Amino acid sequence: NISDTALTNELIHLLGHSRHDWMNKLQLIKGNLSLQKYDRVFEMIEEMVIDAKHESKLSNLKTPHLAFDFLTFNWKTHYMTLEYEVLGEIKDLSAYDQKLAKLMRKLFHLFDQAVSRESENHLTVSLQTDHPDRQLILYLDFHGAFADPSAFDDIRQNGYEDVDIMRFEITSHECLIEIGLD
Amino acid sequence: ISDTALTNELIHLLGHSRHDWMNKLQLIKGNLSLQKYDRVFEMIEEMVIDAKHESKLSNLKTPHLAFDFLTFNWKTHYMTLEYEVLGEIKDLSAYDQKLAKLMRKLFHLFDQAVSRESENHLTVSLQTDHPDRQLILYLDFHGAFADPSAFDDIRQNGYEDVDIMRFEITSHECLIEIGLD
Amino acid sequence: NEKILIVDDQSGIRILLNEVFNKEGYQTFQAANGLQALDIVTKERPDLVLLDMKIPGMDGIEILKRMKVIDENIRVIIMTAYGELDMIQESKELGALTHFAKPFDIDEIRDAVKKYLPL
Amino acid sequence: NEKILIVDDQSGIRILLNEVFNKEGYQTFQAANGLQALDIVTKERPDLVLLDMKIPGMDGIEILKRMKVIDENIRVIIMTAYGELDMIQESKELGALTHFAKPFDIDEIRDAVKKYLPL
Ligand SMILES: [Mg+2]
Ligand SMILES: [Mg+2]
Repeated sequence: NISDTALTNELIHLLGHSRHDWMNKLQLIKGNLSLQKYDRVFEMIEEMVIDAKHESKLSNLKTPHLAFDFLTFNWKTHYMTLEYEVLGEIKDLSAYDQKLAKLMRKLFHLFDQAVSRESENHLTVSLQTDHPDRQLILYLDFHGAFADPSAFDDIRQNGYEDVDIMRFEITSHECLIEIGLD
Repeated sequence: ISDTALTNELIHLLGHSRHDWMNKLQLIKGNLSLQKYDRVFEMIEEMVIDAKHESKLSNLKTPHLAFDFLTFNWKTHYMTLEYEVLGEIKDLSAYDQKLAKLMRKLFHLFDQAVSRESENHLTVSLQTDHPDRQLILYLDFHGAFADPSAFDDIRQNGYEDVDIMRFEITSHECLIEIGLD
Repeated sequence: NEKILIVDDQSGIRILLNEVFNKEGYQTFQAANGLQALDIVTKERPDLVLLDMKIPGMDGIEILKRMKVIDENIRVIIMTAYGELDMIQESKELGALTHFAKPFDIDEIRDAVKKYLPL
Repeated sequence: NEKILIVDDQSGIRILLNEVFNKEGYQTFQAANGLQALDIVTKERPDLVLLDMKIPGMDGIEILKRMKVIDENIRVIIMTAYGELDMIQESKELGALTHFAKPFDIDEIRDAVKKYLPL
């Protein structure tokens, strides 16, 4: 057999990024390994291992579209860095793949119009499966600097489709969004 | 976004790459604890080099070939593939289809030829810097055979438009050399 | 004098672990693949076995299933990368002592063996 | 007393290099992004700059192009991963002294700076 030439070229492009990433992570390891900061190297390696853990959990929720969006986020152009975690045992959240993916794409887009570009913006998203009341909760804990927080006022007021925005605080440099789905 | 078919494949692949790096870290971390520092730097270098060839292969405008090599060890086979690109990169696109098909063929033969109790390894090198040929391919296998006869055919009747300049096969090794114009 | 079998396709890992249990005075054996392992188990009859799950050709679950046919009382600690929840579960149901996710601490793995291994 | 600007999105890398050029008694500065760099260049007017190519938002070529508008005599050493033949070439045409592929030797990097940097 033979896969489509379109896909074949995309996967090569992606692995290309993943590769570039790991070269940096090794840069970190090798660099500190030379400065003889051994204790620091193990620390980093553990961070890498953790990062990876969540990378696989996300890949095992039967939510490919979401997973793909998160896994490739930092490779596409954005004014903030995305980090994510899946808290709780894995679940077949497939019933929500399309919903979540679309939702995040929207939020990400708003942050892009909202965050400043001279600032170092970072956004952490956590997926909670272990919650007792909700089928699944999503936390977005951003921290950086805004240039137009107003971008959120709309969604802040009229909510969003069938998702429950339980919380949406926005301070001077941070933002905390909490979304429930059931 | 993209097609749901592709989206799922890429996740599967990254999955493998991830599993690999976790092993590479296992090696670094492991030796880092055994306090074999000099060894760690050595391994890191090996990783860096493997990576270099991974990138060169991805830059010869030969996607289909690159994809086959890049994903080989993730598919089921009775030998491990290692590859290198010797020489500056070139637009070998005119050969993508040809090479890919060729290697698929060879790989298939080795699969039926190699033994399964043995640790088989195959190294493929792509030479672009050759003066006489537009591109040469070397396959240096080392392991153990159970049915070397699998090659007899190709060894006698060659293969389509490719020039098999050499095809030695001893007791545990095999050396194939193929030229392309 | 206690026999320990290391089974991983990844060479460096075999070398690493081997050079570990020797400092503990263990009789180390190593296989790169399923069949090689099954033989070393038949002949040498090891006490403990460190089995990698992702091996090309014959995966851990398959060989762990075969090692059982030979010696039902085979002590097997599987090791693999996180995110292999399937095989990790299967191996447990098949008779695997415990497991270790790579990259594990060269220390705690050495204990788990001294633990699960008598005297 | 010689000024060196470190520009990389990756934090650990900025920290690493920063802790390197301090052992050489250099005045180290660091930016995590394009805009942050361009300011540090305007104000501090550094001597040598170590620029990462893959930075989210505004990539090295784009900022390298801008740093040039500010100070045409800006000494830039770009650093990136192998396989960025495009940017590596572009940065050369734009006036980048040289380049280093990650993961580079913490040693030769420190020399290339001492080299390209007067007294
Ligand atoms: Mg393995
Ligand atoms: Mg970077």
